[PDB]
Amino acid sequence: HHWGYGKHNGPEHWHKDFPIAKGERQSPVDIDTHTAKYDPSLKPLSVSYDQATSLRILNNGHSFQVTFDDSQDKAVLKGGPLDGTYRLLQFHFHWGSLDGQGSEHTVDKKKYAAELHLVHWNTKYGDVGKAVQQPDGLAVLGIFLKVGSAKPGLQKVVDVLDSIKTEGKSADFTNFDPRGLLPESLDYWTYPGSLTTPPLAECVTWIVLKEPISVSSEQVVKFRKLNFNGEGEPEELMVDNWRPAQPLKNRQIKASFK
Ligand SMILES: NS(=O)(=O)C(F)(F)C(F)(F)C(F)(F)C(F)(F)F
Ligand SMILES: [Zn+2]
Repeated sequence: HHWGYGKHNGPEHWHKDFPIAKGERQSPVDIDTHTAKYDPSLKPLSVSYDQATSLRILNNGHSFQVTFDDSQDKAVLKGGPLDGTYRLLQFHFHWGSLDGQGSEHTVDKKKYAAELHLVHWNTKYGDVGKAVQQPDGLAVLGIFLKVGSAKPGLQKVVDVLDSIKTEGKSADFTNFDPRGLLPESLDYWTYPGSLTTPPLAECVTWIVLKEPISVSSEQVVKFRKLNFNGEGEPEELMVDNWRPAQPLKNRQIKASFK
C-alpha cells in the first residue's frame, strides 16, 4: 500500500507507515472561531510575489501542483507569525466530490469546497528537505474556496488540467502570477502543525486566511475530472483528497484580527 485517500489506504491508515500521524501537532484542525485568541502582537502578513517564476504544473497522484523557482528570494512570505524569510516552492489544492466537502481546515466545523495551499520553506535551512526536519521549517498559507462567482486568476490553471489528467503527467507552466489567487484581506489564524500528507512531519507554521475566495462550479468541476490513477489503470476520479481535522491537543490558535 502506497498511501492515498481510499478506503484501504486513506488517512485512517497513514499512522502505520508514518506513526507521527498520531502526534502532538498534526494538521489540519478545526478552527473554533470563538476560542481562537486575538493576538495584538501578530504582525501583518507580508506576501511578496511580484517576482515569482512558475515552472511546471504536475499531477502527483494525490493533487496537482504548480512549482516555482525557489533558488532565490523571488516569491517570499515574511511577517505575520514568522521569523525570517520563507520561499514559495509550490501551490496545490485539496477538494471534494461535492461542494460541501474538500477543505482540510474547517471553521466552526464548516467545510469549504476546496483549500489552496501555498507552500514556503525557511531560507535559514537552505533547502526544503532540511526544512521539513525543523519545527519552524515551513510556512503554509491556506486559503478556502467556496463555489459561486469565478476566480479569473484561477482560469489559466484549470485550462491546462486536461493535459495532466493522470498521475505522472506534467507540463510547462510559466508566467503564472499567484497574486491572482489571493482574497482581499490577509487577516488570518495561525497555529503550529504538520504536513497534511505523508510524511506528516511536524514542521509547519500554518497561516489560514479568514476570507475565502470564490470559484465557479465550472472551475471546480475541472479539478474533479483529474484522476488519481496513472494512464492505463482503472479510472478513479481525483476527488476527496483531503485529510480530516485532527486533535488540537495542547495548541492555541491565534487570530490576527478581532
Ligand atoms: N498539504 S501540505 O501540508 O501543504 C503538503 F502537501 F503536505 C506539503 F507540505 F506541501 C508537502 F507536500 F508535504 C511538501 F512540503 F512536501 F510540499
Ligand atoms: Zn495541502
